[PDB]
Amino acid sequence: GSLAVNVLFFVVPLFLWLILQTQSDQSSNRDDNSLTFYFSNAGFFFFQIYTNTG
Amino acid sequence: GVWSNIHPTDKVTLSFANIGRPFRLIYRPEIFLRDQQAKFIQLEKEHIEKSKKGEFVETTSPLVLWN
Amino acid sequence: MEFSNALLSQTKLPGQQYDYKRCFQASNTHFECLDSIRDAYDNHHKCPQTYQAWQSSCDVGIRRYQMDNREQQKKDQLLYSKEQLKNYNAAKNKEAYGITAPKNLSFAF
Amino acid sequence: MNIAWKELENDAFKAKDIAKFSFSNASNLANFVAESQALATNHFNTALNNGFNVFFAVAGLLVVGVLVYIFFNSVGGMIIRSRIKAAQPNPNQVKVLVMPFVALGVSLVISRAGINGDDFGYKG
Amino acid sequence: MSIFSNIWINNDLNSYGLSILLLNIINYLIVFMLILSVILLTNLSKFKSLNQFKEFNSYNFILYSLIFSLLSMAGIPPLLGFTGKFLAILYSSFKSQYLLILFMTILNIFGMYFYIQNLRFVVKKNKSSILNYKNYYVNINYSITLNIILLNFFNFFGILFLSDLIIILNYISSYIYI
Amino acid sequence: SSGDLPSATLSMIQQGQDPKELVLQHCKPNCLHWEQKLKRCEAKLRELVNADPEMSCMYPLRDWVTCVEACVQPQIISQLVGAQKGRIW
Amino acid sequence: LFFMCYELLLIPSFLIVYFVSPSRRAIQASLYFVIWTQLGSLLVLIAISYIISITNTYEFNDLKYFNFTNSESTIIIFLIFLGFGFKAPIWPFHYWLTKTHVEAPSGFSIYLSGFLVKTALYGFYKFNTSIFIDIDSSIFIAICIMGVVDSSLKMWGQTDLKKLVAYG
Amino acid sequence: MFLNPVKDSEFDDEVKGFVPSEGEVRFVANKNKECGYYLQGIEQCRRKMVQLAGDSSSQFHSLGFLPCKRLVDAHYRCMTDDKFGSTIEEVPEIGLDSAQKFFDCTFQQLKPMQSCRRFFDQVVRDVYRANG
Amino acid sequence: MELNSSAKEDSHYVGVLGYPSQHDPHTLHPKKHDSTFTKVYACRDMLWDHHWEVRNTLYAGFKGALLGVAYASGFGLISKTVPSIVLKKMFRFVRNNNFGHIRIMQDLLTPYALTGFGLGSVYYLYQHNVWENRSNKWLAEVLSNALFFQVATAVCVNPGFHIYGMVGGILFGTLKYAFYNSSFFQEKESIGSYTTFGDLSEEERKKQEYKDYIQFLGNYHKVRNGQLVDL
Amino acid sequence: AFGGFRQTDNSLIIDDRRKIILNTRSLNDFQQKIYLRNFFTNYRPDLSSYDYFAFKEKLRIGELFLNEYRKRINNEVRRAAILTPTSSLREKMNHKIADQILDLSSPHVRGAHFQAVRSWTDASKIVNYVEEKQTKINKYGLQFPLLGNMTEEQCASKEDEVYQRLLKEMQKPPK
Amino acid sequence: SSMLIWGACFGLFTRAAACKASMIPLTTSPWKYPKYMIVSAVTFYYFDWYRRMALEQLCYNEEKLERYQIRAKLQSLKIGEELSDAYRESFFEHAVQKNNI
Ligand SMILES: [Zn+2]
Repeated sequence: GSLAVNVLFFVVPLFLWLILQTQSDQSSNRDDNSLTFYFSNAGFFFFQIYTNTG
Repeated sequence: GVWSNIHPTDKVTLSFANIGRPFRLIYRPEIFLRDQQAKFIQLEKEHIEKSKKGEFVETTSPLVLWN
Repeated sequence: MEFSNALLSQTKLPGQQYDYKRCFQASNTHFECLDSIRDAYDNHHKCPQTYQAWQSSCDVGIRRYQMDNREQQKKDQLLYSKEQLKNYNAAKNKEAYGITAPKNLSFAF
Repeated sequence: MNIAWKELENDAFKAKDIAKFSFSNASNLANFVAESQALATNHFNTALNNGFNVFFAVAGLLVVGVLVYIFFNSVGGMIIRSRIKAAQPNPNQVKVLVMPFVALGVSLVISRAGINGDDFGYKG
Repeated sequence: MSIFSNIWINNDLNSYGLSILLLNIINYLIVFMLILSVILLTNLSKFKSLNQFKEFNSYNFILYSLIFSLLSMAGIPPLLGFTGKFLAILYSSFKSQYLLILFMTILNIFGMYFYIQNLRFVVKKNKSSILNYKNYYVNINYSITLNIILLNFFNFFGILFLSDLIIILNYISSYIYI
Repeated sequence: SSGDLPSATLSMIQQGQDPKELVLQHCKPNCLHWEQKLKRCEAKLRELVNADPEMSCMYPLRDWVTCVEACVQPQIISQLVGAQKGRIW
Repeated sequence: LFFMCYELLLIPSFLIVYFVSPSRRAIQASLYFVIWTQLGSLLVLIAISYIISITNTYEFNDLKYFNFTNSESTIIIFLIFLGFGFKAPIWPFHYWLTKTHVEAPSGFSIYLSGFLVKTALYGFYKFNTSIFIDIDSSIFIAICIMGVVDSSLKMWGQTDLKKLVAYG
Repeated sequence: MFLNPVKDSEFDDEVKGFVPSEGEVRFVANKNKECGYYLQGIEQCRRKMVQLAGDSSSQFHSLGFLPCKRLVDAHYRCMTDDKFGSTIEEVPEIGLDSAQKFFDCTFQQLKPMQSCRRFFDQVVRDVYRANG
Repeated sequence: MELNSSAKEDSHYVGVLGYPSQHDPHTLHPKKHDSTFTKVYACRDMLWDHHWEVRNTLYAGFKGALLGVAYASGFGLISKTVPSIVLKKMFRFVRNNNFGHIRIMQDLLTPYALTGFGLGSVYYLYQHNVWENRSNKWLAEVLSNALFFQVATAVCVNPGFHIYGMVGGILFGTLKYAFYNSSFFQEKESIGSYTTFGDLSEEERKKQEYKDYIQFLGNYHKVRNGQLVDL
Repeated sequence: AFGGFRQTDNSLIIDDRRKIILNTRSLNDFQQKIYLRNFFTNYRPDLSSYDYFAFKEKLRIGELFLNEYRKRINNEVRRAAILTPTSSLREKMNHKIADQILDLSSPHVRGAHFQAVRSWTDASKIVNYVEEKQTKINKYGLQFPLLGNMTEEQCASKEDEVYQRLLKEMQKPPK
Repeated sequence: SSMLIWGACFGLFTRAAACKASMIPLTTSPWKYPKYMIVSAVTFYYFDWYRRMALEQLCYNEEKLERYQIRAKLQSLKIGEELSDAYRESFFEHAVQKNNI
């Protein structure tokens, strides 16, 4: 087909990772939502019944 | 039912959950803790006996066991 | 292996046999000379003649097993009684028929 | 093992301490041991019984309604069904129409009564 | 295995691994004996090449029994062969051996394909007719059939009763040092 | 979420204190050979009533100090503010 | 029991594809389905064994009282992400899904796209929420976005409608 | 709770929030993790004592909750890092009211052992804020 | 059986216990009132200096060459097929030479020894100069070994198999980190051991240990959850 | 019983509190817990499991409350646009409304974002704001059906308390 | 539940499954139905006793295995750690106090 186009398609995941890294740099200095697994509910699930027996 | 009446936990969890743990601890934890708490209950008893004499001993003070 | 007294006690010289009758007679006599005076740590020097008979009658491995068993029994006696053990066993076997539930929203930790 | 009442006397402890370590009245202790400080075992048992009855009624009515609907509307093609219904006597047509709707609607009504608290006595 | 004021507390059994190995051996033997009983029901001369797994397509008992035996050998979760591998991985993680876990994972996936490859060969155009004849009629053995019934029950639902076997094996293995 | 959470442990560097004395008295076992050599040199120099001024215990002590600070210095710096590594390298 | 119930779903699916599909190519498609889904299940099993052995417990609540170090958290998150992305098809692992949809019966295809893959989203979520992970999610986000881009760029060159629905 | 009363307020009960220092949160969390054994024992001791002499006819009904006092001491010592006193009666003048609240909410009002931890933690917080 | 035992020594623990140290100065110091011959002979400490870059590179090359020679002896030469004419010429050469076998062995084993020497030297120079200061040791080992083995597979073997070279490099790096860098099955200490340094008396340590045991009691699920029945 | 994983890295650990020296690669299960797993994973680690559940619910409600503030000011802007012609809308809106719009923007109010990036002190302040509103509305008994669940018996006592409080507030002198 | 009834139910379904697998009719060789339930009921009844009695001996075995682990740990200490203050007191207890024989 096209060598240049095939190479560009091959290197797409690296391009996405690099763009995400650059925008993470942008989020870090603006104190924006970072790309992390946020842990603010201490393991409590979304709408979960938490009751006891006895 | 009759198969799972030896433990309050289901048999599958008992099989794939207690990897390398003592069966004494798994099935009769109270006796396990009491046995490993020996020489601490004696120290606590001696501490209480001394406290009956009006003297407080700083060491062995944290040894207050309820199990 | 290489660490257990049980497996080392089974190792013996060729042509070496144990007289279990005499050894157990001497051990019973010594342990009845003891157990009449009770101490946290057993003092064999308070029962000298029975101590000498026990030493001359039983092998070293048998004596080590006997001391380990005696220590375990003394530790167990100070902690448990027959009636409370029976009650605890009955309660545990009774609650084994039920299930265990999570303690949601605890306080201690 | 060492948490007991042997060798315990009020002489050692001062009155104030005793005042802050004494039992409450009989009613509070009874509610504590019975775990009935807010709700009673009678409340719980009544709620279990009501839930049992509600589930059994709802399930039975739903299954009856769907079975009668299927077995009354699954007898053939449109013309065959029309002929069968026309041949049916009036009470039979009335039943095969009404009673599946009655069963399903009663199930829904029981559920709606389950989700609504209208027994509250602070009205007016 | 910690110490507090010259009192030792241990939460490790130290004999669990031997029981796990015994369980793996016993489970493998059970599944192997299931598949060999299935083979012993039939005419033995028919199974020479690997493509001749099609010969197991005779009637629903033989076909499904061997399909489930093969799946159990491959380590498919519901069946009996999965429990031994699961407990081996659990014990390896307990002993903190991630490299051993990785190599067992590679071996397990390659062996699983090695086993399930033969499920493709079972497809046959018609019924195989792999039964011996006696008194002009096919000879169907009832005792081996009942043995396969019991082995199939414990292959399907052995995970429910695995706790008792683990208890017995740990009881046996606790005697090793004492 | 880390960074927006409270810190569980407060080291004495984070309290504005110098742990160098503790680190020195803990890095000494790493250089027992040089310390023994310095002690032997001091004992030898004490015995001689007359010695050349060129002779001194300065070099064994230099070696011992070099070893001790080789153990000590980097670990103190590694906890300071501004000594963190880069985002990638 | 969560992990066991997740694992229990494979045998009925394989049996349905093997015995009910009319197409002849479905025999190998079932094998592909089994081998990819079981590789993912093996990764999830390694993560589960890690969690169970380190914390001798089986309740989601007890995980609130135990902390995992950075290395263990990274290992667990990578393992669960890859294992659940084998079933919920992430970019590099969807060959099995394409083959299985092309060859499987229509009803089971409906069940597989509509519901079965969702079973991977649920479990991951649970294991994602019960553990504290201190890693950057950029790699996982990039993998998911690569999956989206790769799948959506391949829709033009499809003549089979079922394969097109599978790519969607 | 982390609300302070507003003084000279137009209406009766007006409050203003505040956030503790990072040191106080760290100290309370660490002590709770390191001394939760005593806290659990108080709950078990409290229930056990009533089970044995809940009736007024028992021989030791007069003693009441006395043995659990020992546990209540130990926890206090743990929560105070043994820097103030061997018993809760030796608590400084600050936090004394919170100790009375804890005792009322633990024994006189046999509340679930969820509210009672708040008052003991309040004692610890007051001591931490006062001393250093 | 130990691997990389010198680099895994805990110097503080060894010094506290009094154990001999593998980093102690193993050097020879000639003194005066000695002959001129022992001055020259005492210079052999150069070969004992593990901080000498040239010596380390030469030792790595020697190890690589030895490994290559062994591989050729066991698996390389026997698999390859030699033309009958070449074999006949070689055997005729043996007939007309007193030690002709040695020359044949040199000719057969020279390429493998040379390749092993080059690979070992390049590997040592690549590891010691590039990846020695990376924070993540496991990742550094994995990446470096993967790249090196991919390049080696491309050069020494057909370049179309470089992916398998990368996979082999990853696996080798994992194995090296597990057993050559870390210490599994080869431990010089005991798990849970510690050393005390303060001036605290036995009573203070015992009190702290009682506190530690009280805290440790909270790690039991039944104790923490309050699920114990009355004994 | 909680366990642990064997460590690999070789690094000295100095415990000045217990006056001991340990090694990371030679830590047992208990020592790993107090040396490597002691970090916090909550906004407020000092709260219990129940208390942090209440805190988390209050924080979620507070984020929704700030979003509601923004929605209310937007609806007020729409009402002003409909009711006031453009000949004077800008000046009136510039009075007291533009500042409030800019006070409830992207950083202060989460809006449509995945997560509000708050420190533990910011979360504490939001929870305190919500609790202040709750205390204001609870003393008047305004939250029975909408934000509460009381029994019939508690309703009468609450009504008596609110009636007495309203009588007390009315008879005070003005400030 | 009762193990005797569970075993009897097991034998009843085992015989019916065996009849189906052999393609022989049910209702064939009827006397094997009561025999299977009797054999299976006794078999699982004895296993219920054996599994319970194995737990008892296993628990008592771990008490002896408790002692072996402590002594194995002390004997596996690296040289020079025996007299170290971390293990000196525990080591002396077994070498001196436990010399009671
Ligand atoms: Zn030190």
